[PDB]
Amino acid sequence: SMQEEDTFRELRIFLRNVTHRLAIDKRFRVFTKPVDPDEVPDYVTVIKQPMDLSSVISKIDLHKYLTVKDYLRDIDLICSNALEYNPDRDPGDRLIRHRACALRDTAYAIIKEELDEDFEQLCEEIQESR
Ligand SMILES: Cc1cc2ccnc(N[C@@H]3CCNC[C@H]3OCC3CCCCC3)c2[nH]c1=O
Repeated sequence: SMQEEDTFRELRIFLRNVTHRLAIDKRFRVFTKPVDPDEVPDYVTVIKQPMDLSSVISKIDLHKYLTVKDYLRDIDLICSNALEYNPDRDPGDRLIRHRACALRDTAYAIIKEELDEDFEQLCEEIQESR
């Protein structure tokens, strides 16, 4: 119905706003775009489902997220990919792991403060009837 389409449009507006606020944070610049295969050749072989904030924005616009839970699975993916690909004790690896965890904690914190729980429940109940 039109009311269900209104609900998903509001969701999309909310998710774009959250993603924009992550994307403009200097700490998270490394997660804003896909990894360049020329700079990092083995990334594509090691990381089976790459994810980045530009991809997330594309998925919002393609209507791929019908709940905030689905959205947070891709934010979690951005984080777990970074922890998987950069596991070493070296400062570079430790810096990106720290930023990846900050990205994840920041996304969850914005959602905790600004997502109405009854709005998320509505989205879930529409998706389960789809
Ligand atoms: C998403 C992503 C990008 C990336 C770019 C370059 N290098 C990476 N990994 C390196 C592996 C070897 N140890 C050093 C690592 O680079 C740490 C840098 C990454 C850019 C931000 C400052 C620290 C990359 N790994 C990735 O997961």
